[PDB]
Amino acid sequence: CLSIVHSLMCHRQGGESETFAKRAIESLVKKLKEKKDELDSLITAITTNGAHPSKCVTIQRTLDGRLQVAGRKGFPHVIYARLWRWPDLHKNELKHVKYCQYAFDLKCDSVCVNPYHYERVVS
Amino acid sequence: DACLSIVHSLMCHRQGGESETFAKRAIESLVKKLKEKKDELDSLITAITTNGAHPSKCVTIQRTLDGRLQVAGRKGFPHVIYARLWRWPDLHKNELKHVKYCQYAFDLKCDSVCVNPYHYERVVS
DNA sequence: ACGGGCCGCGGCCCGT
DNA sequence: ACGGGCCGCGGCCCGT
Ligand SMILES: [Cl-]
Ligand SMILES: [Cl-]
Ligand SMILES: [Zn+2]
Ligand SMILES: [Zn+2]
Repeated sequence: CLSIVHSLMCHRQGGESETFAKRAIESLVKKLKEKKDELDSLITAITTNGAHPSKCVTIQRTLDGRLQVAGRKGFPHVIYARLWRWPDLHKNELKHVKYCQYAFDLKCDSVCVNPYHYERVVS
Repeated sequence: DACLSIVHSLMCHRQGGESETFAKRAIESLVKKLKEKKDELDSLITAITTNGAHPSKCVTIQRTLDGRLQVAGRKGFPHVIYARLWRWPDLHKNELKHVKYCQYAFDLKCDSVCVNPYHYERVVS
């Protein structure tokens, strides 16, 4: 589990602190512990820079839709996209790919946080 | 809404066991849980206000995984917190024995815990 | 195996 | 909708 967190940490971008990244990754890995296929799809997607199409990586949607990490609240798909792909990401600059089944905009009970299931768009 | 008068009257019957702020936080927490349980809330007001003059109904809250309740950053058993508040300000661990009348006593290991202080009696054991 | 810590996050309510 | 601080249950680790 620690080797998984460490391997995902190696692919973070300089958007936030090392400590924020660690807490965000630990939180996500713990939720995917009982979902082997989703965890494997996350490791493969991050490690290979989304080289091949990956499966949805989902977490339970909160009542307000935001996730809190180290005292900061934000949309979960935005947090993980900022962390591994766009460190300067803000507002509504994300558009989900047609392949993504559990995209944040699709208003499902489960939210896809796979950063390679979203693409950056102009404001 | 209309909770403020209920919290205030229960506050009037607290004992000098803890701070005024701790007592309000504990009472507000309990009143909010009993908002949808009219009979249990009325039994709590009647029991506290009359110093347990007549037999009252069980006043229950949902049991937590660990069995303890947190109030203003401090953890403790819920039946102990409310018994210390309204009856025994100097109350310690293993000093409470539930009355035969009490259906949801902490020791009975139910999904619901009775926090009515007049449903427990102080012992030496 | 308790208690007694604090410690992060969801649910919560209140401010530009 | 935001961006906080808010408190508490659910976690965890520490001294007995
Ligand atoms: Cl989207
Ligand atoms: Cl008991
Ligand atoms: Zn997806
Ligand atoms: Zn009872």
